[PDB]
Amino acid sequence: EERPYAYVKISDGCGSLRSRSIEDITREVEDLLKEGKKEIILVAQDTTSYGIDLYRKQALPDLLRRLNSLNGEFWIRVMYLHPDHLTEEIISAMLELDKVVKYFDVPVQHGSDKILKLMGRTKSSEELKKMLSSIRERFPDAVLRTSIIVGFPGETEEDFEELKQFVEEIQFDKLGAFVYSDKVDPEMAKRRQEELLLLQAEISNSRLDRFVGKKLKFLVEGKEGKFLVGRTWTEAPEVDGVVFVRGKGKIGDFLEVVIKEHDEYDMWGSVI
Repeated sequence: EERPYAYVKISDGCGSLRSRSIEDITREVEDLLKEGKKEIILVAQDTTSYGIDLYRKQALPDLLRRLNSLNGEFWIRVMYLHPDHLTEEIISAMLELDKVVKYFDVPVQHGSDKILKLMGRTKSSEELKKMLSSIRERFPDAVLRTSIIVGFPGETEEDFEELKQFVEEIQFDKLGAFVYSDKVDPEMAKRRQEELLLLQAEISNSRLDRFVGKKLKFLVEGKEGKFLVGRTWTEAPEVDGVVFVRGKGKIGDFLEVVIKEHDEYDMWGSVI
């Protein structure tokens, strides 16, 4: 197709966890770069679990290093990270490798230790926060993307309160809020959902502000009249926002753009 990006399934297990070899995934990506792809998106149920069944260890670091060394200017984006398995080896590799975009897709589900334990999550809110802050400390512009579930059976005003300061302390760039489904009523669950989103809107906008008037790499994906449509490294395809830039360019090309304004998580800028 004419899309400048491609999804690469590094494993399809969880069914039994089955990882493809580093060499097989590498050859697939090489072929993709040969056909002009500029963004490689690594996917799986849990990308941080890659290699466990084949190399007897989390080989995501090794995989990224191999892909990073492939020839050319392109992006490597990882998605579906599981916080309980996001090791320092992975974080460091992602922050170290120049072609890996500092985009961290890690849904934490909640911020209350009580609810987290009830959901089966291992790491505690304090640990999650230390991990996330650690990333931001090494790379201030790091995009942190997560998903939250409000309305979980047993969620009390106290739990939701802990969640709010949790999201306030981390300052995620992107965060989705969903309501539980199959001990808590849906009435207050709605207020909590809109409150979480209401609070996050502030945070998401604040994060986007520090990008205004700044130079970012832009991947062209389409052309609509006098506008170029595409994404800056901070945006995954389809699930995030879009960037509108006025200027000349062809699909699949990397351009330098300066964001002038944003709205509803979408951005508007110009080619520089």
